[PDB]
Amino acid sequence: WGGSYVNDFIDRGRVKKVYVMSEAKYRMLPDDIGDWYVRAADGQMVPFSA
Amino acid sequence: RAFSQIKDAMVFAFNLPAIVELGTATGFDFELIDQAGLGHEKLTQARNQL
Repeated sequence: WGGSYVNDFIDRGRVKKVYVMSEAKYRMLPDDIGDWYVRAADGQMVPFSA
Repeated sequence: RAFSQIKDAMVFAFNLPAIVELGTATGFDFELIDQAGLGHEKLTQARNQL
């Protein structure tokens, strides 16, 4: 929902920012919040509303 | 001259120029720059052709 630049790849020798964030559709209204779960340490897929 | 006859190891000698830190030979200095995508290799191609 906020980007996170990871590291740099290269374009045609010309060092370069790389960023992980959500496709557009799975971040626009706050109802989307729930698309997101999150492994916990039992392997359980936890979600947010939890 | 006594330093050619030596192997396959090129050994030169030479007197420093007048004013160490400065514009030696009446010679030229010529840098080939790159300009796009061309890579190391392509430039190496130009480099050589020229």
